[PDB]
Amino acid sequence: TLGDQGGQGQEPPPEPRITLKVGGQPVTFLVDTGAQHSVLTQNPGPLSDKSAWVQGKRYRWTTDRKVHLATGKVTHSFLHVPDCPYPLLGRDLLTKLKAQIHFEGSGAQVVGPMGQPLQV
Amino acid sequence: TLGDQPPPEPRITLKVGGQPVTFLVDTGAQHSVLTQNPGPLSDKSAWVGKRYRWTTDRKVHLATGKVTHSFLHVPDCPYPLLGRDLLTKLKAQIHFEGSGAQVVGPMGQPLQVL
Ligand SMILES: [K+]
Repeated sequence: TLGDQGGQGQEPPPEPRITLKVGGQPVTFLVDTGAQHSVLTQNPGPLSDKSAWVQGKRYRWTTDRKVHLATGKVTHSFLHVPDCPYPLLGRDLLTKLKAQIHFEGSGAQVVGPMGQPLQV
Repeated sequence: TLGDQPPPEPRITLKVGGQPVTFLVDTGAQHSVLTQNPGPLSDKSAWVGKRYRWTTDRKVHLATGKVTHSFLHVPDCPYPLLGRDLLTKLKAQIHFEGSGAQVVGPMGQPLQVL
């Protein structure tokens, strides 16, 4: 379960972005193909004892979290990186979801492998 | 034109200014970046915690046609980045499979020619 995910309007991710429910709370992520691992920036719930080097310093992985998508749920663990401006959905989750990112001129859409809305 | 020229997936290799450049396709980047011998630089620049110069315009060769684009010259970046500016110009789509990804045009065709 996550704690407070509020205050994102102070540093909103740019598009492509997607809001998902993670551990019971809505989180708006930048969908970031440049990130190997997905990241929560605040109140991430309990942390495992495992950590990763982020190039740079070391941060802990969360335990498994439920990730609510428009039409299904997945389990995923995130790095807790407070020194990041916003939550990132990185390649680990993109590959797991077989997500597609579509650019439009007017911004970007993030959909599932069948074009389904992912965003809650 | 570029002078003498590894990113993780999603990677794409494009001819830019006459030279092949392998880019990370980076939705986290506002601006596209060249890191090495980027050819003539403009007098315009962007803050990124640092200020870097834009290149003058460069022909970018895609399977979908050619486009003109200026890149930020950022040597202190580990690899060239194809950022949201170009992805939007191209109406590109990035499709993930389990172990990788494909970068494709507005109608499903691969963008890379090489
Ligand atoms: K939020």
